[PDB]
Amino acid sequence: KPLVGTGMERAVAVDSGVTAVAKRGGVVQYVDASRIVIKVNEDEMYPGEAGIDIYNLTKYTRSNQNTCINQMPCVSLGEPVERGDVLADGPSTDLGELAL
Amino acid sequence: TEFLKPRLVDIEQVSSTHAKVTLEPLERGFGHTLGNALRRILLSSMPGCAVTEVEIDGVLHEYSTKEGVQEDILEILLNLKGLAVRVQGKDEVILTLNKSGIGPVTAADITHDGDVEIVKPQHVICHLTDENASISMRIKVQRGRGYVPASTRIHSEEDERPIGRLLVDACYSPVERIAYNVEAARVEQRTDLDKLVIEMETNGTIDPEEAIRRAATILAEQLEAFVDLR
Amino acid sequence: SVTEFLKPRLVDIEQVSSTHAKVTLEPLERGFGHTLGNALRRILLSSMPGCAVTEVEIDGVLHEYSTKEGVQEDILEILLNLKGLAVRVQGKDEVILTLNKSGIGPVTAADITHDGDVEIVKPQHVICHLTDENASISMRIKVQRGRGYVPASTRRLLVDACYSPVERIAYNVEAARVEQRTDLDKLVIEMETNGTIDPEEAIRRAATILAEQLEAFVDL
Amino acid sequence: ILSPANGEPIIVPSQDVVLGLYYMTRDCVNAKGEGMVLTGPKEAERLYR
Amino acid sequence: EIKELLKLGDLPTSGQIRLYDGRTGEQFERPVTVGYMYMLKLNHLVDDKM
Repeated sequence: KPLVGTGMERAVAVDSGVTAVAKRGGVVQYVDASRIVIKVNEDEMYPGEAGIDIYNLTKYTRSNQNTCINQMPCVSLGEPVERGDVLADGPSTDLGELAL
Repeated sequence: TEFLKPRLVDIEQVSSTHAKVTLEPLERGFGHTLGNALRRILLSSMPGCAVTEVEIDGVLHEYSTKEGVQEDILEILLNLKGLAVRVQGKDEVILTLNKSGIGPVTAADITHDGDVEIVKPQHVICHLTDENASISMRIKVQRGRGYVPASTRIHSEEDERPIGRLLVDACYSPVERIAYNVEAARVEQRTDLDKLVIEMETNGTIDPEEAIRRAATILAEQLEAFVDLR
Repeated sequence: SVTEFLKPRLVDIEQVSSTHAKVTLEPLERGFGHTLGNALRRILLSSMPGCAVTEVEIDGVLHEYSTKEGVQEDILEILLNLKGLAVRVQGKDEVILTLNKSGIGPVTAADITHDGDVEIVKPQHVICHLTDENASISMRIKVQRGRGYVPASTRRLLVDACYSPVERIAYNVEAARVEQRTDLDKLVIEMETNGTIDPEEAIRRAATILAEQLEAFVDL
Repeated sequence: ILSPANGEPIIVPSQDVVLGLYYMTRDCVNAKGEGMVLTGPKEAERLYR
Repeated sequence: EIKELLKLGDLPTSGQIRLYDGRTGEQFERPVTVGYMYMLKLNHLVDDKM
């Protein structure tokens, strides 16, 4: 992260596509180095067979300038997350902050 | 003329890491000379021990992700760069590691090889997050003197490898920072004598007494090359 | 192979004058140029044993800002000439010398009375000039053992004292090569003494001083 | 050394050397060792070190 | 406000610290400015040009 930054890097790092954002709020149920499985809160379940969510993070692969796009988890196991919050730090991000 | 010689007084240690060592008798000018000379020699070249090669069961190449493990393999290598290991009688030791269960794999979980001891047993490596998770690796700790990157050793081998090895560049320097001061010494009927205070922070591997004696041994060898001039 | 290092295999001692010298050393470990250069530089400046002149008194004048007839120089000029008077002294600690001459011409260094063990190294050093045959100069000067360089402000006329027999040292660190290693230091000492000693011996005396400083830590 | 467009040296010392030489050769009316006396330039160097 | 935040820590107000020298061990005479600046690395790498 940068020490001296304007109050803007969170909206830039979220509103782009390089990070993964939880669509519904709930409890972290499984985190590997590759993927994140989230149990959904029961208030946010439409009543027909909602269940869980699965995010498959993108691993080491090619970008157009031959740099290495990467994703990593930033939540711990059994931790609560909320709708609209970050889960996967992409490239040059840090906890939902743009960090070049 | 008829000048004094230093001695070695009061090795205080504030913590496990950092000490300050005091040299009580000094002449007028020699405080800064010995302070800067020992600061340079201790920062540059000391015997250290660090991790060179890592082999993990079930990982072909680095840039992969073992299942169950929270970090990548790359972050496990960047964690094992920072491992404080004192080797007492050898030059290369193959430590092992085996762990299962949910929890952090801590460096205390290394199978105790005996003569090798671990300075800091609270250092984290990875975090296993599953019942059916099991990390099992073989770590190579080697003794060296400077700073050697990966590719120099890569083209120094040139002959063969198996695939599962990962090379990790070493960091053979046990000290981290050194600051010295020169203060007014107190020897009877005399006011123009000085005193060194050397404050050094290491990684916990090496005793400060041995450090100062070995630095003075190196400087003595260089000036023994000087004295016999032509 | 941890403990051993590269020890130097030197090239030359190129000397220009009988008191000018240049010494080269190669190769040294990467970063051992400046430690040895700084150590020898700071020892040869700040602390050497040497004999120099501390005080002078003129029989005619007992004040600094004054004058005397017959002298094309001044009292200030003749004190600056008496700083650079280079003398070696045998086992005494300090001793007075007297100077006395009448006549016209350059009063030089060999004019001074011999006084036994006291030996002047430069008998052609020009002290003052007398222009009148009636004018005659006579003075008292004190040589004294000392340990470096002392200004007059921390100090019968007070003279600056230059005990240290060096006059110039400057060191350089430049690239040198062992065929597979990339960068090793190469050290160049350049040095001027005053003439009380040849320049080669001053280096080995300073190195002897620093090894005897480390004597209480070499022991393993 | 001289330029073909006009007879002026093209080896003018640039910005950083200018700052160094300008900082060396100045004066200030009260400092260490003011008003003493010297033998050569090399004794002035030995006083600076 | 930068002055007061530097006053909350034990740092000097002027933003200038005495700095020593690695080679000689002497002192740099005037105080210099030290701080933490955030820097980038651009992709004009030398092993795409030589």
